Amino acid sequence: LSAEDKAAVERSKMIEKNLKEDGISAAKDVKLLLLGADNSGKSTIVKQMKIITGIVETHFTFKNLHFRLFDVGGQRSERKKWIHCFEDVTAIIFCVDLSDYNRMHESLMLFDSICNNKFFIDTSIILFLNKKDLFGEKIKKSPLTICFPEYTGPNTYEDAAAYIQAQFESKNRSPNKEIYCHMTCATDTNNAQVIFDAVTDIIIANNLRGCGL
Amino acid sequence: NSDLDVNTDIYSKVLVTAIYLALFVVGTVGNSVTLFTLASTVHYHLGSLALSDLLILLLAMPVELYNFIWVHHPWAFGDAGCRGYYFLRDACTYATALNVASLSVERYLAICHPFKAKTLMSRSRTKKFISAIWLASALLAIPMLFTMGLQNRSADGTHPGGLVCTPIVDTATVKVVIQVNTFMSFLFPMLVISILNTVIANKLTVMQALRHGVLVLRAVVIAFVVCWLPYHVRRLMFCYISDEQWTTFLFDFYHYFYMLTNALFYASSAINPILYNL
Amino acid sequence: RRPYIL
Amino acid sequence: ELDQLRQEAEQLKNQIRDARKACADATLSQITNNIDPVGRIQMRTRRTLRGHLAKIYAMHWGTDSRLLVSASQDGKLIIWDSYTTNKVHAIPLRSSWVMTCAYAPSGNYVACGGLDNICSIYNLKTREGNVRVSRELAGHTGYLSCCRFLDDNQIVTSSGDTTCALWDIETGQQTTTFTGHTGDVMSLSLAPDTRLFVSGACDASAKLWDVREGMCRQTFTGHESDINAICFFPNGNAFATGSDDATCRLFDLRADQELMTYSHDNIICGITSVSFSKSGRLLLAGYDDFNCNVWDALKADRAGVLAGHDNRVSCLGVTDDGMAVATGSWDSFLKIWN
Amino acid sequence: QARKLVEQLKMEANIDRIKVSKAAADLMAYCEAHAKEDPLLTPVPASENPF
Amino acid sequence: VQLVESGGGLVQPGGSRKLSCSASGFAFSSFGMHWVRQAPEKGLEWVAYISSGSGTIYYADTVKGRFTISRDDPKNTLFLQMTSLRSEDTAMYYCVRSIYYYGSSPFDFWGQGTTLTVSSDIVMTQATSSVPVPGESVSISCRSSKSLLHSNGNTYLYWFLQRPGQSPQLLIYRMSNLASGVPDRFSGSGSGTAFTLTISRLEAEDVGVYYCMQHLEYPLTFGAGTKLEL
Repeated sequence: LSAEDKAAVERSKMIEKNLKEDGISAAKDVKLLLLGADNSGKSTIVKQMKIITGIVETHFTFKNLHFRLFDVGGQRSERKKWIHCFEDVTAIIFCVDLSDYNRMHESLMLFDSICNNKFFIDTSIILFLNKKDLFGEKIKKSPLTICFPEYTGPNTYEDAAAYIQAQFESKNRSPNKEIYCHMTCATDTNNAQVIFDAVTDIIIANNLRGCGL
Repeated sequence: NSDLDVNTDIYSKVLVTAIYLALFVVGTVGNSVTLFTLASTVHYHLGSLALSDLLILLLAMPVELYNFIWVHHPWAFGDAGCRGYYFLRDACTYATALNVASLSVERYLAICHPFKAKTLMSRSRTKKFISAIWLASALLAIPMLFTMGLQNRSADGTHPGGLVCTPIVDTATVKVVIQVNTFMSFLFPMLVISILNTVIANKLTVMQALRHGVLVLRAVVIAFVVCWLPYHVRRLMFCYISDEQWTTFLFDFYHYFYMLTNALFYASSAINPILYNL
Repeated sequence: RRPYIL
Repeated sequence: ELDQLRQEAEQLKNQIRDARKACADATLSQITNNIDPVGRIQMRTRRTLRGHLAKIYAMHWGTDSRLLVSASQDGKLIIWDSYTTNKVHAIPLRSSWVMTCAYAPSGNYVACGGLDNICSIYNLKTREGNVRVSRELAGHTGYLSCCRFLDDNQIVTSSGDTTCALWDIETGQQTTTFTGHTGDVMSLSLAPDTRLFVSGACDASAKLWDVREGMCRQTFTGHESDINAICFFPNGNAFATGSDDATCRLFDLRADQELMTYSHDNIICGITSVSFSKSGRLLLAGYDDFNCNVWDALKADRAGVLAGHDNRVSCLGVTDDGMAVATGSWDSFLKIWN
Repeated sequence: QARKLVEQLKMEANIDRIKVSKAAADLMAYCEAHAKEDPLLTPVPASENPF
Repeated sequence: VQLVESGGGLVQPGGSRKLSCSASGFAFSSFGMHWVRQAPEKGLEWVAYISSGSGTIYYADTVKGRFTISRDDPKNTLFLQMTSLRSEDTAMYYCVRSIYYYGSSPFDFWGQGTTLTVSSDIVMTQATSSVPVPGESVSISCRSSKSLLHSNGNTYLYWFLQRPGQSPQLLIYRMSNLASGVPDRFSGSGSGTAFTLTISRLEAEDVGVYYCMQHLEYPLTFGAGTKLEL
């Protein structure tokens, strides 16, 4: 090696050191893929959410962890060609608006597609059923049969919510995947806690699967 | 002539033909299947444990059957062969114990501190740790290279059949070496395994299939308590009983109890692949 | 008189 | 009257079909039937480039056949010296969702792009000793799939909005827009003369575009599924495309049809990249079954297999001198073969 | 609406095409002419291979 | 890009002094740095080198043990601490930046040095110490004790020009490569141990002292200088 060759080697080693430091820093974050229908409550899931079109990335630091949410709604394209970019996400947060009887059967089909996607066979899902108060006041007049003709039973809050959750969970056909459901309103300020708890449980389950227990 | 001959029941050693062969077959099959199937970091540790169990079983079964079960005298593998046998056997025992302890620590880190584990664990790091524990196991058997060797213990000075391989030092060194081996192979790994598996089991019991997982953890502790406690006890006796304390009943016992203890120790390796795979 | 086998 | 237009379109399609069929006097298999096969081609991993901490999505060679650029989802664009494996530059990206990268023929600039819908042009040969963002070309309402330099101030991009664009870097404005594809355009291959190029899309079709005029000259439709990779034959009279149908196809621009198909019954996976050798006799196709296949372009045979990657082979390139083959994969490693 | 498609098909139909045999012969000739200059087909010795 | 040297002045023999070069306009941390001194009526002499990251430090045999080179990246400063000063240390000290990677141009920028007044190695040979010369072609020759053609194919020869009252500027690197900011009139050619700089259509501002330097191995050695004059 000449003098300049050795200098180049030292430069390469410094570059590698910087890359390793950046990787160590980045591995500490939690990556979440935020999916749902339009106007389904994605933008207000976490009130402390900070924004940091294309892919809208938001970040927030809650309970010692750094959470990154990637909203993909500007990508009005074929998901099958860029969805695999999010194969390594900790969880998918799927937002649903109960009061919108028109968007359902588009949200249900989307949930079926994401659940059965080959890249997300073992990827957990955190399901948010938002606007429970609006749905509760709306259901008094339309007994859920405008959207679900096959439904029979009380048209109150509890049974209808149970039926909607059952319809969404019936599309999971994989043992290694779990669906976490939490029903929120516009005035709920504790969604970060829900995401934190769900992510903790998902990570623990994945580590148990890795250790073989 | 009969200086070192012990008249033990033929049927009980006929039973050995039945037990040792079965354990050899079962353990070899289990470990080979585990190694082939394996070939994130769990796989490397499982392979390490499986290789340790396979090596110990294969290496020790024929020598055990020949020089310790049926052909008691004269030691047919000479001094160098005996030293190699003992060093490899002790290194394998240390390797198995350290693999179990390392796997338990890995499990604790993975489960009870998931976020730290996410970043602390890496394939290169687990490979390095496995190499380090193998090296430590090899080192811990170095002392036995000097504390054991051949000796002709015939009634007269010379006799063709009066040669056996045993410790070649007085009690002063037998005590130290056996105590060190007992601590490093049983007591320390016993404590680590028991404490960490109990803690993980408690956390998981705090919380349907998960119950099975908890059982596995508990089971492992029992194994290291059941398969490795009796064997080591024999070692202690061999050092602690004096000539004035030995008796004919004790002499026959030690042999039968040795049969049982080695059976359990071989069963440990034959069984670990099944417990960890399922 | 004691065992010789460890 | 829309019905009359539909009927006229059908008549024109039938005319084109009959014209293409009349020109099919012989097959490439018959003409090249009496040619000595290449036999078995065994290529070995002479280099392995490490440093990316995530899936590698793109990789391009420089024109010197020694420097190359790689793009990873860890937010890094790295410039490698293949001979010594040294890292020359590490470029931190503003967006980590990178799906393409390109190397200027002069070596002064690199291009990057992805789900941010912006083609970022980085200047390497600058004072101040640091690489800085020279330009951020915007105006695509969809992710960028491929980008290529015509020169130091012209760049062609393909997007997932079904459109291709030709940009002047200095101004930062599209000098031309190529439209006509019905699905997102996945690949893009410049001709040796850089007078026309070929773009393949998820509509299972490829289109030949005249760069200067801004129009489609010919359209090729043989595949059943999406075309993920396109490459020009060295002479510019043919090109090869690989689809999710587990098949590659060779198209001739003069006969305006397909010359040969490359598929095997034991291959049922997708093709992510295609490249030709310097002489055009070897066609290298990267698959998502974690290995690459080296085909006899004139006999449809599988001359060899490159099996070194533990994950999907996402990018594939051959040097301008035909000396080495670079393969990248989601395993975070690049390999050089010879 | 569909006038663009019809015009594009008209442009693509009025193209001068050659027989497939001629194009196959041209590709074969190009491959044979440059065969010796292709390192991948014909490996170069270690003294010449930069890798 | 700017390097401003400071310190210096008049000192007595056996004393000590610190020279400090302040850097602006470039990514200081990514560059290695050199101290090169020129005696009042002599040529260029390499003093010290500290690489990026402060990993590799090299000294000239005439200063080793007495000079210390250091760098403060966050303040973008380069320090040379001199102890046990002699009369031979009287010179103008220049700070030079150098970056090493495939295709780089080391020794590209020089600063305006500081005057310090106090009360084996490859030998580079310049054929002639002066050559009278506008519009004429000129050829300047340089020889080395050892062949500069390394097994990797690079010939490590550099050509610098020092005009009256100015710091040296890089003209050619690695025997053939024309530095950025230099007109194509200059050309470099040669073979191992014999190198030539051709100046075609010589003009004003091409008049000065031309130096050939070897970067094959340390210590870096210069030629006595060839002077073109009108």
